[PDB]
Formats: sequence, structure tokens, C-alpha cells
Amino acid sequence: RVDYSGRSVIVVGPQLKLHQCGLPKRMALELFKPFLLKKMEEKGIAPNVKAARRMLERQRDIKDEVWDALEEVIHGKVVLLNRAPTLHRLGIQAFQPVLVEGQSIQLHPLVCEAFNADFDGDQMAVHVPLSSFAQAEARIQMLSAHNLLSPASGEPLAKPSRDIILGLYY
Amino acid sequence: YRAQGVKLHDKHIEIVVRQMMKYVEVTDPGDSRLLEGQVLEKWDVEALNERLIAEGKTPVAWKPLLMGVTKSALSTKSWLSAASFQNTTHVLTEAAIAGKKDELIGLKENVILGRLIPAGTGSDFVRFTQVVDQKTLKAIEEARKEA
Amino acid sequence: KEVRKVRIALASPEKIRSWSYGEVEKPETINYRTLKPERDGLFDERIFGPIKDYE
Amino acid sequence: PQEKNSLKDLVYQAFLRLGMEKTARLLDALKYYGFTFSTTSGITIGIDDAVIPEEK
Amino acid sequence: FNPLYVMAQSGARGNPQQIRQLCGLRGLMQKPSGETFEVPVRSSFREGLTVLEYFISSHGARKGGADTALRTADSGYLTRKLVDVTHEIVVREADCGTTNYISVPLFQPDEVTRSLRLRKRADIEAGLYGRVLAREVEVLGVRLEEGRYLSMDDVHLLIKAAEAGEIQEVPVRSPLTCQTRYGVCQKCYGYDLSMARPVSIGEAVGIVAAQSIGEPGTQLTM
Amino acid sequence: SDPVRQYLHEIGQV
Amino acid sequence: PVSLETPIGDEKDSFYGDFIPDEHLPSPVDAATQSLLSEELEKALSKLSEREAMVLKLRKGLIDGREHTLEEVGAFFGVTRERIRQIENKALRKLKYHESRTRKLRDFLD
Amino acid sequence: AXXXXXG
Amino acid sequence: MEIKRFGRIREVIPLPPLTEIQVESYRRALQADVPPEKRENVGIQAAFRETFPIEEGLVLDFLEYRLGEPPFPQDECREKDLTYQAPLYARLQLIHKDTGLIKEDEVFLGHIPLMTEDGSFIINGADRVIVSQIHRSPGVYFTPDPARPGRYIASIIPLPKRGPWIDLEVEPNGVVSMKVNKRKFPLVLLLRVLGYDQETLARELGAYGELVQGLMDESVFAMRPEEALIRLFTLLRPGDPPKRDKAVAYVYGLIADPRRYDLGEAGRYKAEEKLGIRLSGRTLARFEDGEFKDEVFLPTLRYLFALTAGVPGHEVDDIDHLGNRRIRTVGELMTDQFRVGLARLARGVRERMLMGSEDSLTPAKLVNSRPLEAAIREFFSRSQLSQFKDETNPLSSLRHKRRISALGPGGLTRERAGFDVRDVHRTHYGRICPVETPEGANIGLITSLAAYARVDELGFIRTPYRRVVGGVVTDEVVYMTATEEDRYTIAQANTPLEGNRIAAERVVARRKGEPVIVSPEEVEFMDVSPKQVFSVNTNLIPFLEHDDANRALMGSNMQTQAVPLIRAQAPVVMTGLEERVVRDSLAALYAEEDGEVAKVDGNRIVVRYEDGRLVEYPLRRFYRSNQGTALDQRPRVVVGQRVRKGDLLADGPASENGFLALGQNVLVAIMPFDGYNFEDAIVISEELLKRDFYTSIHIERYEIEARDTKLGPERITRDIPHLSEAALRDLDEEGVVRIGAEVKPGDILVGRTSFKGESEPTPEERLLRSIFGEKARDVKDTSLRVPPGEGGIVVRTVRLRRGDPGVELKPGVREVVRVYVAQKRKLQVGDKLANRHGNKGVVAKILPVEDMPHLPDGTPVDVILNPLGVPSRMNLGQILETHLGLAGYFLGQRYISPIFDGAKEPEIKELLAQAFEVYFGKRKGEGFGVDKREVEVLRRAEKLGLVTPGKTPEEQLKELFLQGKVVLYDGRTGEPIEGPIVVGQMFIMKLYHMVEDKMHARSTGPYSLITQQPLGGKAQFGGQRFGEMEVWALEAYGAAHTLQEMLTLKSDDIEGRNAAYEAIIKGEDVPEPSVPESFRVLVKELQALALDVQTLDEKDNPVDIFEGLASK
Amino acid sequence: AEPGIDKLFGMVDSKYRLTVVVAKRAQQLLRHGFKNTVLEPEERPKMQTLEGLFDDPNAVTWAMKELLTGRLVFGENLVPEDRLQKEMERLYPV
DNA sequence: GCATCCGTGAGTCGAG
DNA sequence: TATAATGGGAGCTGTCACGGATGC
Ligand SMILES: [Mg+2]
Ligand SMILES: [Zn+2]
Repeated sequence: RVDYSGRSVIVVGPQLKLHQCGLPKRMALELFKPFLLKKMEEKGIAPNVKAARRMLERQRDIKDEVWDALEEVIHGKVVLLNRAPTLHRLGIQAFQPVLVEGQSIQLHPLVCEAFNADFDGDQMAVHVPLSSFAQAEARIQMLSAHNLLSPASGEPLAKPSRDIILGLYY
Repeated sequence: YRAQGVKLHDKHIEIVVRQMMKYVEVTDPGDSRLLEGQVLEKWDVEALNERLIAEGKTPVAWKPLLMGVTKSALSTKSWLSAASFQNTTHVLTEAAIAGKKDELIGLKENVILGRLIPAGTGSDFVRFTQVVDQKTLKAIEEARKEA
Repeated sequence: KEVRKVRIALASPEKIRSWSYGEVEKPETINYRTLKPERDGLFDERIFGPIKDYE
Repeated sequence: PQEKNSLKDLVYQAFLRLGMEKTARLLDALKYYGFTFSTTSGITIGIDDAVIPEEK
Repeated sequence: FNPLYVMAQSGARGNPQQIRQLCGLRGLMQKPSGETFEVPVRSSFREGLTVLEYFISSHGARKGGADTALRTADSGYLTRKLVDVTHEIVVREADCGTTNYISVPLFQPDEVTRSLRLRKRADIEAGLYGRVLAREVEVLGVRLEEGRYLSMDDVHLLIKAAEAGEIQEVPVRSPLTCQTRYGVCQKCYGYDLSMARPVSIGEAVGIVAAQSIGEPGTQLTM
Repeated sequence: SDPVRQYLHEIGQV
Repeated sequence: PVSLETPIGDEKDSFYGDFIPDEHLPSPVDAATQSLLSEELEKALSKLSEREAMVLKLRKGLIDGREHTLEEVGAFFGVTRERIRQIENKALRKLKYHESRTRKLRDFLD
Repeated sequence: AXXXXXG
Repeated sequence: MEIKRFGRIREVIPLPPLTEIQVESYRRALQADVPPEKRENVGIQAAFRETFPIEEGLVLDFLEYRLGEPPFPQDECREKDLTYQAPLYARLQLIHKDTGLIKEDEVFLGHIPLMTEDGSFIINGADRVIVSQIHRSPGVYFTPDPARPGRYIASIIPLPKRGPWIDLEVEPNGVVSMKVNKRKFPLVLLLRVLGYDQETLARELGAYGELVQGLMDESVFAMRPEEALIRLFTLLRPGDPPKRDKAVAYVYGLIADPRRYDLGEAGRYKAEEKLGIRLSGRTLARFEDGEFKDEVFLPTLRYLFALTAGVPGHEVDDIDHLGNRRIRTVGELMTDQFRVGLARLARGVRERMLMGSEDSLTPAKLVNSRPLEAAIREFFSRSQLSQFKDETNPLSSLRHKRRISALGPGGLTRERAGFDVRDVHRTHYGRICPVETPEGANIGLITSLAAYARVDELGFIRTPYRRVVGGVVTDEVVYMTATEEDRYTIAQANTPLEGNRIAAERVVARRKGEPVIVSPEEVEFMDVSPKQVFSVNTNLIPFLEHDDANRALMGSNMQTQAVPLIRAQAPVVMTGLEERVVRDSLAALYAEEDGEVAKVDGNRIVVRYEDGRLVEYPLRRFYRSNQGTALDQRPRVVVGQRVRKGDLLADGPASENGFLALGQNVLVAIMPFDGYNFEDAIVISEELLKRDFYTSIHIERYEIEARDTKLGPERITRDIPHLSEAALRDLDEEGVVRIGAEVKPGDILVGRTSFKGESEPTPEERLLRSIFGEKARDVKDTSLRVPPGEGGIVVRTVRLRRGDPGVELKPGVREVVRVYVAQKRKLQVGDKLANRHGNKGVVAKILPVEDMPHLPDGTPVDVILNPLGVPSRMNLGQILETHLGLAGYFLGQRYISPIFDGAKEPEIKELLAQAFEVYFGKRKGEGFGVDKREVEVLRRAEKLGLVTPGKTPEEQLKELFLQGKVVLYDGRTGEPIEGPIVVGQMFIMKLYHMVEDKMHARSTGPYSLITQQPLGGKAQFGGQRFGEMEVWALEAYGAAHTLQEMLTLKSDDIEGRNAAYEAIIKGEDVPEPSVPESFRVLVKELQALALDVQTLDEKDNPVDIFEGLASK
Repeated sequence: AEPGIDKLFGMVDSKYRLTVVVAKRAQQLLRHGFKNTVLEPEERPKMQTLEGLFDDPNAVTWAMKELLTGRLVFGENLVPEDRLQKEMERLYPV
């Protein structure tokens, strides 16, 4: 089992670019919590680390600048989304997270086929790669938009299906 | 797989079948310490045979051996891999009696120990790469030009 | 140093005694009142170490 | 008419010739137009759309 | 422009048989034994099945569900067996310099045994695309060199020359012949099929193979 | 096989 | 006592002990807090001369671990116990002013 | 209970 | 609200009491209302009768038993976490045979749990349900030998744990073998012990094909019954001395002893019918006049040989036939545990009878009731068939009470369960539902009793059929077993009838499950109803005949998962069973006799009956179910109302005017929308939230104990160290949050202090203490706080204190406080929705009203479902539902459409026409013509062949409307959708899988004891499991550092994780991992196995990963 | 996709070597607070805040861009490790 | 050489 | 610390899926 990791129900978000995904605000706050303490001390939001953590302990103690600080924390970084069962390497992919209201993780439509996820209640787990090395591996080799072909057959994996095919055919 | 309309490159299938023909059974030990029937890797028996021919000795007569994935997996060299698969007690006794060493060649071993796997960013081929800008590279070039 | 190999072999009774920090003599766990480790028991502090750091 | 196989071959060829950056852009585009058009096209399902042929 | 027809043709949703059940007859049904009822379900779903028709179908339904549930398990097991028996295989060098290779046959013996016939395109693509020629191959006045990574077009051309009877089998670098220890080299392997370029030295081939063989396992019957 | 049965036999010997 | 490997649930996938938190070892938060405490205390003990800072480090045990009496820090520094206690007082007091000013060490008092 | 999620 | 019903099938009988399988079974087992002398020998009475007399000399016999009244009422038991149960007394008498002295006393045996009115139990405060078990019936069976084609195996099976399975076989050497306890020996020997002589076996088995010669052994008759008996004992018991009385005792106990060997009444009956003989009892043989006498063995051998020869009138048995499989209901299962516990009590009795003061012994001194109590408590607590009750809605509970499990004690392990056990057998018809089963690992092993089906006294399931004589259908109904059913030709319920006469020349019928077309002259019986084929859940799916079974399965399953909604509605389209479900589940409250309603309150209703008596009915209000859903009843009558018998008084949860309400009727459009309904995702209107559609109430229970400690007592208090008045604001004088207070994550529900574990303050703390000049407090803050992601309004607190009346807690506990927290949940993004046809999906988008597709008259739709969910799923019922829904929307009506006798397309078209007149002719009167956009759409429809070209706009719009389709305007543009869209009302439910209960995230948190890895689970603030396969995935990307991080810094590398956190909060890059603690654990566990695991460098010199700490 | 990813894959014999280079460079920038950057002020990757455009905090983003400029050198054994460390510490203190 | 016994395996999360 | 007492009980049964080792 591992630290820095969450899970929620997936929901379709077609507004996302291929390399993106919708990560709930509360989820992201708890996942990046140390980075957010650091960025909070890097601005005027808190005196120090412990003051910031005690500040974030209760939900009514949480204000507006903190979400902007969090926005600044996650910039450029990618999370890992994983859907069990993990049958081949594209069961885990890297996305730049985009903070969203609500409690649901928003998945990009094209990658669905590779996760074998629909939206009839499926869930997914989020993992926050920590080091600079980890992040680099994720953004180069593990990014969804970098993996466009099946390591199995060679043919495309992210590719139009359902509504998309329908619209273009029509 | 074709039957079910699954496109799947022969490559992978050949990698596995390759792991299936990994082993051989001696039919005549020749001038070796080996034994008639004793099973070993085709690689190791070819190295021994080349060392024995290089010594002007009799090479080892051996037979190609096919074995299915499970046996072939348990039959690995690295006992840390074999133990974490199946028939743990068997593997572990065999190894402890043999006083076996695991060279941490595979991924499984390193995964268990929590090392950096010998793969991808962890390949000995690429991990030793260095990076430097032209400014620092020239400053260091001046330091090397000094001495 | 860097760990490059891992060996596995039989433990001689002498090796086992070398590892040992003491022989457990009693089939006793912790005292039924003080809830502390018994002497020469499975949870003795005299053998396996202190319960508290540096105490 | 554009369907599954042809769109697949388009994405392959696009990967090959124009790289994964452009193929990503193209994919997101295809996504946008495909969905937006599917919306307005008027595709629905009513019981009469299962047309039993007389031949039967 | 009928919705079912559209969704079917486009590959957006549905196959002929499902559609057939929606409109035509449902079809023949199976007894729990594996035997087939002499009486077919004459109704469509749009018409509405009888009680007895529904009950007759339930057998098949239950059987298929049980097939799913009991399949997932053994497919997983196979995946894990494969992962364990291949895990140590990674692309370790650029070339093992083996002079050995395999010969992918473009023609297979017909079941009539009358002659040899060409193999299916998909199949030849499965054994050729992204492979490296271990010998010089010249057909239709084009020169395919020793060392060349067969792009998809190279394959198609090779099929075209095959139909022209200039070539019956293709010499290629294969893992079955690689002599790289504890792995395979770059040439013997071939294209990193995920990127349609040669495989990067250091890519965990074994795992990827086990996963590629694994994933569709949950689609194969019991 | 069964240690009870065994000891009972060894006792049934004297 | 009850078994730690007492099955929970109708599957083999759960043990009672799998639910039992390990209170003993310190969490990363706790250890980090102790590190920042030691570093902030060193930051506030550098605002004293090395003498008074060293007497405050010997009377509280941030040095050899234990707390020395006034007679031992007075014999070590070569002063009277009244004097060693006096510079302890002025160190404590200067520390109290430093704290009333910067307010850095307030948050650690829980 | 199991499958795509009836129960 | 007119309710129009369709269909021509007249149901001759209503459904039986739906919980009867529970209630009647338990009532039968207890016989609590039966005067002792009138009790039948069944149930616990039979258990007593098998256990007693207890002998060895003293003798303790049994007279009768009695059950007293429960010490606490059900409600009070639910509150105090007590079992609802009745005291059991047994009247016992002790005879000393020699003295003649008789001492008689009533001894207390402990308590037995009582079944509530609705068929469930209360065990330690929690509602529980005993699930019926299906198993192989006892009896004699003949099956084909899979090894030898012309050869057969005989099997004699008794009740579970009532003795061994015995096999008879004809060996390749021709001798007939018996197998008992995995011991193969020649049957001949046993036949000799039974008293059989070579003459009798020769004349009995003679006719057969020399098989009898394999039974011929000279050496066996040479030993007469005594030596043969000792020979067999030596064969079955190696090493055990072959004493005569030991052999007699052993063989008797194994074969003839009704106390150690029992075929059921079922096994006995079936064996009788199969071998064509008559049994004196439930054992294979008897001990009569000093010797052993045969019952079963010879007839069984006779049959086996006959079947092997090919002699006509001998069949193998289908073991999956529902004639050979029976149901153990609550009564039988409980009785089985009771019998075990009684046997243990008897071992105890005999124990105490050997020891003692032998002159003074009362029944009281002899009976220790403890083992009996233990067996009962064990059954009701830890048995596999005893399941925490599903009360999510009333259908959940009912279905749960109607479940059948092939698993459990003496049942199938899922590992042993292949396709044959899980199949729908032909005999399931009318008995066990073919549709309703789980998709996962339990498929076909857990099932549901069919709606008309009843379990008989023998445990076999029986289904009703109407008698038919000379083409005339009687109102006589006969319930048959599958074995019985197999003898007849039975017509389908939908066969046309004029009066009571069969009106078709060709009628569809079954013979042994096989479909066959017959004349009315040959029809012996007829189905009662299509309804009888399916479960209660499946009977709730309208237009079922149009849905593929696989999707029907899902709709069935998901109804169980519906959340009670504050505004819940009955379906626009119903199957007609929606009222009976509410009634039989005891959800709603009903009038007892005719009368006038006296008082009506939110809290209670008072009725005056014709007797003149006032009856007061309390209402259950905002009670928390097992699953946390709100269960409360709301009064449906007003003061002075005249009510007749069985009239509705109050609606329970998920009830609208006595009809089952699992969800909402919403106006749906079936079209794609901008990718927001892609892959089963669902788009909804904000208008649903605005009007509180899909709003449900949920109550959570938090609990905390203050106990005595060695370090001093914990206490519930308002005085909590280092907390502001801000944090204590909503706490009362005693330290408990006030009723009505809003609590959010981090807030204190119950303040608690505990004396600190003895502290070595670190020098940092001593110095910091000197600096702030404040004494470290004696105690610390242990208070109960609201967990992450939870919260709401406090509606109740319970406080139980030691030293208070009625109250005794578990040892060491000073007090227990419970806080109940209620929330109103509005539908949100991520909540799961579904319909009865198996269409399910998560809400992906909530659109403002102006963004929604709307009808030309300005009315926006509620829900947008993707049509792509249809073709591949082949569930067209949802479509028909929608069409009829459309009609119902404009006509203001609801429908009853019975399964397989429904509304049909033509009638729905008529109704749709009517509705068109309402939807349009209104517009024509209001002064508006057809819209331009309508004209454009009409043009496209004409191209689609949807409407006939040349008709007026009105005639064409009517044509579309009759196809169920309408013009729709996009709310964003105002331009019409280019085709006409299907729109109508659909019944959709919100399921219990809610994103609010699911979302979870962790930075750092608790670690496991031995492994030092993060805990699992949301309640424990756990981390996600990164399993073997996720590892394979990372390896395949060759992402080595991310992986190494997962294996070290983010899990069990202690120094690593601490250093990582410290580094991140400092803004420093994370440091290099070191050895994970679980590898260290591996090493130590291998050392304890006497293996030496050594980490070496490349020079083969040891490296210490324990950093010297483990090396002396 | 990451901007210019095709060229980046073009610059190396193995994609993983690209990752190692990018990552090591990112750590060099973090350790030296970006003072060692080869990007000119106009080439600096930016992030939109509420105030206005600011420097992009993401060192990996930076590294990829520098790699994209051609201003970086990479390969095995360009220089002994301690010498590189000490020189970079001399030129840009942290 | 060919029947036969015993011991080891039997997918993934999440919640219990 | 003192009549004499001298061999035990519970099994538990619808799955393979073979794998090797052991036996006429
Ligand atoms: Mg799904
Ligand atoms: Zn090679």
C-alpha cells in the first residue's frame, strides 16, 4: 500500500485535452498537502508549516488564497491514474491534473478504451509521483498523449469510438 | 487469438517460447563435472562447451529441453524470483542447501529488495548519463586546462 | 557499501546461537497485572531489547 | 464515409507522418467535432426503429 | 439513416447478430446440456418473447455469465505465470551479432492440400511489421537491405511481391534466435510497437510481452 | 499416523 | 487475548491485525515537527552569547542528554551557583523577549 | 457482487 | 390520477405471504404457541427427543419444554445492543433405576432468539436474516460411472453430518464394493453381518446377468454373523482391538443408530419411492432381538444390478433436478445447531453423572446449559448463512428473506462449483428465478425464490398449477414438486380461453421441460401466471419480455440498491406487484378493522374501530437502517377519515400511497449530448436538485467508550487541554455536542481526555517548557472527531453511564456515548443512477435549466440518456416504458403493464394519439401555428422515412408523436435538433453507490504493526494498494524511479518516508530511498526458519542492513 | 503531449536516456535555484497567477525547454562527478 | 512400461 | 496425600489439475 494516493468515481470530461484529467479539489489538497504547506509558507498565508497544517485541519478554517496556492503547487506536474484490474501497461497513465469542483475524477474519453473503463460506476486511483525523476519518467514515457499505439499490435489504442465515430460518420 | 479477433504480434509469443526452450538435458558429460540427465541452461552449457573445446577436451553432449512456463519460471537461477512465485518451501530449501547466490539480474529480485530495476531509466545503458550547460562545461574545461 | 548479491544457506546451531540475544526459558508473555514483559519470557526486555527508547 | 477502420488508419498514418504531438491535436479535434455533431444530428432510438422486414 | 443501421455500420455500436435479435428472429437456443432446442425463438425483442421463450434463453444467459466469471480467474493466472517466466528479459544491447534468423512463411498449406495459398493479411502483419531483415531481400526491383526495420508499407509491398510469386518467405531477426544474455538486443527485437520506431535499449520487453499476451485472455472462451 | 493411537498402543504393550 | 490473524470478512483477504495502527514509531509529521523544533530552538539559542546558550543547553540537556545542577555548570564554567543560575535567568528572560517579539516558537506548544 | 456492477 | 391497466390474464390465486418461508419455518420449529402435550415431534421438540434419555445407574429423561416472554421488547433490544430472545426451560426428571427415586425439576437452558413479525432476527442490537440453504436431498441415487461406460455407482446419502456417504460399485474384477469413510471393502461381508445367507442372496439376485456371482464368496458364509462382524471391524479400524461389544457398538452407531444416522423424512420418502420399498425408520438398518436386520442395502443392490443389466424401468438420477435438491429453511438450520448443542450438553451430563455425590443429584446440578447457549450464539453470530440484514429499502429486506444459497456449512465451496451446479435447470421453472443472481463469483450459487413458489414440509420447492379436464380450466389449484410436475402435460398461462374452455386448436405446453404443441384434449394442467416464473424483483420490471435476460438481471439486482428518497414516486409504468411488496414487507401501516381515524400526528395515529376500542399506532420516524438509509413512516390519513379494513394509515420508506417507490419519474430525452453522456455517463437537469428530486436522508452512528485504565480513568468532558472556546462552542456542559448543531470534518462530537502514557520529554520539550513557563498537562485530548469527508446535523445523543439504572456495560467500561448524525444528500456529480431494465450510469454533468434540450412549448427535459447504450445491450423495455411514459405525461395517468401480458404497441399508439391531441390541439387553440424550426425538422423526418410526404405539418407531427418522437430545441442555440428525438417519462432510481461515500485521499497516515505499510480502507485513512500488476505496469514503462518510490519512500521505508516528508515541506528534493522494512521482516522470518539470508557486496563480503542492531 | 516531444525522442539513442537527462537537469536547476539556466529571459517558461505572468516553478518543464534549445551537452563521462558538483557550486552558490 | 497416491495451485480493486 | 478407579474420540464426503513419485 502507498502514501500520497486517493481514489474516486470516474466521470466523463470531454473538455479535457488528451493529456489532462479532472482531479477534485479536496483530493488534490490532501494529495499535495506537503507541497501546499511549503507554498503556504512561501507566501503570507501562514507563518510556518505547523501553522498552515493546523489551519488546514478543520474545514471551516480553509479560505480562498489556499486554493490559488494549490493551483501554483500542481502546475506542470502530472498524476497517475490507475484502474484495476491492470492488465497491460496502459492501465496506468499520466495526466496533468485540473482542479474540479465536486468529488469525482474526470477521465478523458479517448483513453477509456485502454483502461476498459466506462462510467457505470467505475472508480480509479490517483498516485502523486514525488521526485523530479519520478515526475520526468511520468511526463515523458507514461503520459497518455505520448502513448498512442498498442505495445501489443502496433495499431492505435486511443482512437475514436462510440459518439465520435457516430458524429463523423453522420 | 486470431479466432477471437485479437491482433497480437508474434514477437511476444516468441519471447515466451524462448523462455520455454531455455533449458537442456545432458546425454553425455564428456570431460565435464556434469552428469547424465542433469538439466541446465543452454547458455551456461554453451559457455562450458566453448571453454572445454578451448581446452582441447571433450565437449558435453546435450539435448534440447522444452518445459512449460511454470516449471521454467521455478527453474530460474535467481532464487528470490523462484521463491516469490510458487512452491516457496521447495525453492527455498533447494537454494539454502545449494548455498545459492542471487545476482539480482531480474526485475523481481530488485523489486523485492526495493532497488532500482535494471530497466528503463534504470538501465545500465542510460542511467550513467551526465548533463551540463556550455558555461559550466567551459569553466571546467579551463580548470582542466590549468593543471 | 552497495548490496550486489543475496546469499541463502543453512544455519548451524552455532550460527543460531550467535544470532541469539538470549534463551527464552519460560512460556510466559506479559505479567497479568503490570502488563510488562516477564523475565525469560517471549517478550522479555532483557533479551530482545527495551520497550522504551534509551530507557 | 468515415467509420471505425478508416479513422483508425487515419490516426496511424497521422502518427507516422506528423508525430505524436500533432496526432494528439488531431485526436482532440476529432473528439470535439465528433461529439458536437453527434449531438445535433438527431440520433435517437424508438421502438419503431427496430424495423422488422416483411421477408421474415 | 436508421439509427441501428448507422450505429452498426459505423462501428459505433452493435453487430449484425444483436441487430438481428432486435428486428428478425432471436434464433436457436441451447439446452443446459450443450444440446440445442429443435424449437427456435421466433420472436424479436421488439415483438416480445413469450414466457417459455424467455425461460429457454435464460439457460444460455446463465451459461455465458458463468463463463465470464469463471474465465477472469484463469486469464489472470495465465498473466501471472507469463510475467514470472519472462520478467528478467530486457533489451540489453544494440546487437548480439547473431548470424541466425527465422523465416516467416507468407504461404501456408491449404486444408485441401491442393497447393500452398497466401496467408491472411492480418496474420502476416502480426509476424512481419516492425521486424528487421537478417538478409538482403530484393523483389519488384526494390532493395530491402540487411538491417532494415520493416515499416508497414514494407510489409504491404512484401505481400504484393508474394502475390507476384517473387518471394515465399521472409528472413527476419527474431527473439527466438537472439543470443543476448538475460535479454534480447535491439535489432533482434524490432519496433517498439507503441512508438512505431526501433525499441529503446532498456525497455522491459518481457513484462510487455506477458501483458500483451495477457490482456485479451479475458476474451477467450472456456 | 495418529500420536494418540500410537501412545495408546505402546501403553497396551505393558 | 484475541488472535491477530482472526479473519475479518467471508474472504481470505482480511486479518484483524491489518486494521491495527502502529502507535509506537513516529509518523513523518511528528518527526518533521521534532526536526523543526530542534532547528527553531537552535535558531533562538544563537541569539544568546555562547556562554548563556551553553548553560541553557546544559541545564536542560540538549548536550549530553541529561540535566546538570547549578553546582556542575558553575564548576564547569568556573562560576558560583548563584551566578550560573543568574545567567540561566537572563538567558531565559532574553529568550522570553525574543519569543514575545518574533513569535516563532508559539506554534510548537500545541 | 462482481461483473460490471447489477450486484 | 387515473390508473389504466392492461392485459387479459386473470390470476386465479394471489401471491402467498412473501415472508412465509421464514416465518412459518421458525414458528414450526419453536411450536411456542402449541400446548406441550400437543407438540409434533419436529423442531426443537425432536432435538430434545433425540437427546433424551441420557443414561449411565442414573437416568435423566425429558418431559416437555417452555418458552417464556422476552425480557425486552424489540426496539429496546435494538437500542441497548441486546438480542431479542425468549427464555427456554426444560422439564427434566432424574430416575435412579434401582432406588426408584424420582427427582423432577424445571431447568433453565438459556435463551433462544425470537423472529420478528417481518421474518428477521435481532442479534446484539443488529437486525440479521437467516438465509435458506439449498443442498442435495438425502436418499438413494444412481449415477453413471465416468470411468466405466456400462457401469453405474449407487450412492446412499443421509442428512449433513448425520453420518457418512456410502458408495456401491461393481469392480473390474466383478466383485461389488462398498465405500465408507474412504474405505473400499466387499459388500458381501456386510451382507453376512446383516443376517443374509447364500441361499437368500441367490434367490433374490439370481435373475441378473451373473452380477450375483461377483457377490459369491465362500470365505464369507464360513464365518456366520459374529465373525463377519469382527472381520469388518478389523477392516474399518486397524490397530483398534476387535472386541465383540466394540464391533457391535461401532457398526450400530455407524448404520442402525437413529441418534448417529439420519436420512431425513425427505431422504426416507425418496428412498421409499425410488427402491419401491417401505422403511421402518430413518436408518439403513436396525438392531432387533440382539442381531442386525436389513432395511436399505438389499433393495439398493437389487436396483443397482438391475440398472447395470439394462432391465427396463430403472433410470439414473439427475442430481440437479429440483426433485433431488431441497431447501433447509431457518427452522431446520437453527434446529441443527440446537441438536449439536444439546448433544454437547448430554456429554456434559454423563460426565457429571460419573463423578459426584451420587446420592444427591438434582437436574440442576447435572445440567450445564453453557454448550447449548454457545452453539446457538455461534449460529446466530458467526454462521455463513446468518447475514447482516439488508434494509436499504423494503424490497431489499424482502428479497433478502427470499434468498437461497448453495454455500455455507455443508454447502458448496465456490471452488468445487463449476457450470453444472450454477446452471438453470429445467426444474427451476416456476420455482427458482432464472433471472435474479449476482454477476460475480456467486453466480448461480445464490438465487431467489420464485414469486408463487412455496417450500413444502419436506423442503422441496413447489409451484402452483391449474387442473384441466377435457379442455376445461378449473379454479382448482394444485402445488407440485418437480418430480410430480414431470408426469404431466402443462399449458402456458397465455393460451386463449373463452370462459373456462381452451379456445385454441393448438396449445403450447411442456412435458418434462420440453416444449410441445398439443390438442386441448391432452392438456392436464396450466400455468397460473407468467408471474410465477420470476422473483419478486424481476416481477417489478415492466416490458420484461422486451429485455435481454442479462440486462433484466441487472435491473433486478439494482432495485435492491435503491435509496429511499424524500420525494419518492411509484413508477409511471408498473407491473402491478408494487402494492403487495409494500404490504408484505411491513413497510407501511394498515387499518386492522373498519373504523374512524381519531387522531393524526407526525408522531402517531389513533384509530377507533367498530368495537369501540381506541388503538394507537406509533410511527417510526427518521430511524437509521443497517445501511444508514433513513427509515421513517409518514401519515397518509386525516382526522375523522373513515377507513375500512386493510386501508393505508401511514406510508413507510420508499412508499407513495401504498405503492413501492424506488425512485423518481423523470422526463428523459434519448440523444447524445456533447460527450457528457459518453459510455453510459448520464446528464441531468439542475431542476432535479431545485425540486429535491433524488434527495435522500442518511444517518451515521459514531460511538466512543470511556474506560478505566491502569494509568488512570478516561473521561468524557468539556474540559479539553489546549482548545479554544471556538472548538468547544457546540459542546454541552458534559462534553457532548448539542442536538441541532452542524458538525463538519475536524469538529468534536464527544470530548474525551486520557491520562498520558508515561512520557520521557525530549530535551527540546523541557527547554520549550521552561521558555513558555507552562506545566505540561496531566492528560491529553482523545476526543471523537468527525472523520474526513463526513458531517451533518446531530439529531440524537445516547449516554450510558456505569452506576446508572438499567445499565451494565462490558468490564472496564466507565461509559459509552453515541452520537447520531443526519445528512440531506442532493443528487450530485458521481452518484449512480439506474432503471429497471438494467440501464445504469453515473451522473457526469449537471446543466443549468437554460442549457437543456426543451420541447417547443418551453418545457425542458430532466435527463439525457445516450441511445448508444441501447443497441449493444438489447434491453428495449426501457424504450417502451419511455413511450408509454410520454403518453402518461400528457394524459396525467399511470399504467399497470403485467409481465408477458402487457400494453402492446397498438394500445400505446392510441394513448399517444390522445396525448398528441392534448399536447397540440391546445397550442392550436392558444393561437399558434407550426414553428419554422418544426418545419425544418419535418423536412428531415420526411427524408428519414419517418413520416409520409404530403400530409400537413399537424398530421406529420402526429405521425412522429405516434412513433414516440418529438421536435426538440437545443437550449444553447435555439436551433432544433436535426432529427426528431424520442422523449418520455422514465422511472429512474438513485443507487446506494454514492460518490460522497467513496472519494478518499491520503498524504501520510497510519501504518501497520508488523509491515509498517499504510493501512487499507477509507475509515482507517488508508493508502491505495499498489499491487503486483501495477508494478508490472510501471516496469513495462520502464519507469524505475516512480516504482522505487512506491516500493520505498511512500510505504515501508521508515527513514525514507520521514525524510521525504521533511524534504518536501522544506522545499527540498526527496532523498535516496533505503531498504524497505518488510525486506528486513523477510530476513528475520527466514532466520526464524533457520535459514541464513545474507546481503553481500560484489566481493561476496556481508553487508549489514540492520546497521549493527541485530549483531552482538 | 509535451511540446516538441518528437524532436526530444529524436535527440537520443534511447528514450530513457532522454528521461535521465531531463531529470538530472531539473535537479541541477532546483539545487542552484535556476541561476545556472541556459534560457534567456524571453525564453523563460511562464505561469499565469492572479497577479500576472511569473516564472514557471516546474523544473522539468524548464529542463525540457533547455534541451530543446540545443544549449545543453549530454553523454557518458563528460567530467568526474565531484568536479562538476564543486564547479557548479563555485559559479552559482546556494 | 502404466495405474495410482499426495501436496500445491486456482484474477483485480474498493468495503467488511 | 490413601474405599477403588488401568487403551480416545470425531469424522464429514458435487474441483480439479495436474504435477511428480511409488507400485505390480
Ligand atoms: Mg464499468
Ligand atoms: Zn539479438
